[PDB]
Amino acid sequence: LASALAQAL
Repeated sequence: LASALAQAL
């Protein structure tokens, strides 16, 4: 999940 969100950056 962290990666799924972190893509924003």
